[PDB]
Amino acid sequence: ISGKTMRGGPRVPKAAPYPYKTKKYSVFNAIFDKTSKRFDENSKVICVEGPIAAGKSKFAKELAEELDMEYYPAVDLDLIYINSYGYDMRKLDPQLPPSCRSYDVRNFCLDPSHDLAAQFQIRMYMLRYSQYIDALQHVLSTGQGVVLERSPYSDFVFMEAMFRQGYLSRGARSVYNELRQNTIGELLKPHLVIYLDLPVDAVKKQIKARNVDYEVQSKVFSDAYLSDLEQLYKQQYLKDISTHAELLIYDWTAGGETEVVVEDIERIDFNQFEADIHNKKMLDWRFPLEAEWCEARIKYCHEKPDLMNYFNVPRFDVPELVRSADDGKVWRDVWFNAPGMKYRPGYNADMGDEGLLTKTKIGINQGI
Amino acid sequence: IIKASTGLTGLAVSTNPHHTLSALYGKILRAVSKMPQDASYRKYTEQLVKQRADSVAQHKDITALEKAVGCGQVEELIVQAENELILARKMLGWKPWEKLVQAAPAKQWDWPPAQIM
Amino acid sequence: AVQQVRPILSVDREEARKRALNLYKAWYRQIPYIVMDYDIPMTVEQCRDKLREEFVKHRNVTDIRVIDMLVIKGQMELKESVEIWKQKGHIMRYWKESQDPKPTDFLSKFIQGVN
Amino acid sequence: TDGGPLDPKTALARPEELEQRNKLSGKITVPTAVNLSPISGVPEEHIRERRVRIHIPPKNAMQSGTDNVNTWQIEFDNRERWENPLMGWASSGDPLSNMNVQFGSPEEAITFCERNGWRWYVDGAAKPKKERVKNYGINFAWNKRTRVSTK
Ligand SMILES: Nc1nc2c(ncn2[C@H]2C[C@H](O)[C@@H](COP(=O)(O)OP(=O)(O)OP(=O)(O)O)O2)c(=O)[nH]1
Repeated sequence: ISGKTMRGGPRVPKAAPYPYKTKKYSVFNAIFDKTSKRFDENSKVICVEGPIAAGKSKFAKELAEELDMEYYPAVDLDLIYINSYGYDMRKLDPQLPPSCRSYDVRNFCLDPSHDLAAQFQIRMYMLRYSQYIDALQHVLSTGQGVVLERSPYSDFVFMEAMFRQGYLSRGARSVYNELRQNTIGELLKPHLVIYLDLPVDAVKKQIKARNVDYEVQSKVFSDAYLSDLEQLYKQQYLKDISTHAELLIYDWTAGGETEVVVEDIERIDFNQFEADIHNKKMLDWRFPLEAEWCEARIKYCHEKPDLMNYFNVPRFDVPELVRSADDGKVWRDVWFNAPGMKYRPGYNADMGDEGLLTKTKIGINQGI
Repeated sequence: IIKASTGLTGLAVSTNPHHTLSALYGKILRAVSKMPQDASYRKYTEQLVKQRADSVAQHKDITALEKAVGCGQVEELIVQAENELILARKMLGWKPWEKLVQAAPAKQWDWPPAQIM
Repeated sequence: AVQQVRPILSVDREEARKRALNLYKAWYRQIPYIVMDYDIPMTVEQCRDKLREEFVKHRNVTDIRVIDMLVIKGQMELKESVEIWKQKGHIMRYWKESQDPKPTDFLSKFIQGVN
Repeated sequence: TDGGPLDPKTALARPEELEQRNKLSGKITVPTAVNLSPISGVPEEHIRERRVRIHIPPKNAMQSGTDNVNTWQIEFDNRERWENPLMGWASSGDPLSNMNVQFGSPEEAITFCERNGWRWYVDGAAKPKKERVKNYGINFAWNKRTRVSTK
């Protein structure tokens, strides 16, 4: 993956980028537009990794700037608590039942032993899923690679970290394992992963480098929990990914510099895995025909409601993930009658949208 | 202006040899800067890679760089710089600058060995 | 006396004993596949008795490096018996099926020959 | 240390694997008396039957040179040789009858025989040197019986 300096300037595309957010790509659109006419050496998925506090955002933004890639930060719960109109839904909690109240990252940090925190972990996985297809829509349709601050593959370690600390039961672990077995097999594993290795204590020191109140007055950021994440990462997750992705582990006790991390990438030969068609490295990203490339692009553009509807699994034995029916009706009549989500986010007259009388357009892969 | 082939299989031509050489030389300096100053290997590697970095920075043409260095073609210079970077990463852990790890045993390096003396 | 040497695959005697027992388990599993494949005139029970005798004549050693060298050599013979890598003439070499036994009493040794 | 890419087979390894590699990189305490008879591949009959003689080789009495005397050597006991009935050569069933192993001191040969488990013995020790005075004036002497009658 050539950087900005070896290329001699900004990256030029091999063909015209497809407007994937505006034009729907389907089977009948696959004849005129072909997927592999845009792919190059820069069209790879790079996922940066690491512990709780490792400077992933600034390093990933600098890696996106130097390699001419699209930056995708880690998804937080302000994507669904704050809708497209800017109204935060964390102010609806007096009217909501206590089993249906808002629960975000700071609510996990203040109250770790809450039931809905397990739901929160499951919710976070869905949000990571909700960006990963948005990663794979960007690589396949435009031909420019992406960088991800965290991965949907990188989220079961958080589940096991809550489970070994006692914040989750066996039932929520079994539920999240069933959703992971149901959903992760439809994704393509990333091309390259960068893990920023840190000790258990130094991350805590980096907590004091952040000075936010809800992460310093909390209880979860202890010696056993961060050691549990470090053990889970380096003993299960990275060893499972290194059979597919070229793993790069750096020590980040110091500040570090993104240029040497860029310069280690071009020393990797990515064409040595194409000699064997049954090689485990880059197995999900090789396609022998142009029609298989268009088949994957159709699966990742026209079948994103398919992959989001694969989460509809029934699990009723747990009492932490089952919403009460009276509480569900009260939640519906508060949440869907709130300003900003009475209708579909295009057609909402209460938030100043004009020209609704002649408008019949809807968003492609849009949450209703 | 580009080389058609190196005349040597397994090594393709390099699009930007100068930046690859300069990055490898900077990484060799970063690996050798952690060595102690009393070690002679650090001084020898610093002298080598400073001379090679001045040769890369002084010459902009590829074949002029290959003539000025004089070791060989520039892809083999990239190979040599990568090998010395691997060495400079390894010798921090191998710790060579200290004293002898094992003393000489009696009659270990004597030839002919069968004598009484 | 005392000597500081580099170890071979084990630090103390317990790990070397565990490796010898792993050899015995692997040779026990490998004997019924040796019998049915190599075309040798030895019953499975005779093969296990010969394996027991081969371990018995090396019970007497005490040094852990000698024990681990024996473990390495036994693992080499196991790897030469998992893959066939050999013939039936070399498998029967443990039994010494061609050598006629010699007497141990001094009168028969005096009668037969000076050896 | 260096801020480059770390080695993946050491960072991702389990703590039991880091303990396993560091214990084999150390130094263990062993006795210096080591019996290596089952390792050397010698048959057990030659171990329990053969006797090993450590000796300085004899000087050839017809030759004044002592360069071949200047080493010690290990040799094995002479077994039965016989005449083959076909043609008359000297057949021998002894594989170790032709091996002389050179050594510097008898202590080295004794430790080598204790290493290989042979039944060793030393035939003779190192020869002490007696100071003998030799000069030409004794040959022509006055009232002495050492006056030479030759020349
Ligand atoms: N309960 C829970 N908390 C999570 C999860 N993923 C991230 N967090 C929380 C833990 C910390 O409060 C916070 C740290 O976020 P990250 O580790 O993604 O990095 P951060 O946002 O600090 O960015 P940075 O690495 O400093 O650039 O996010 C998860 O799956 N479950």
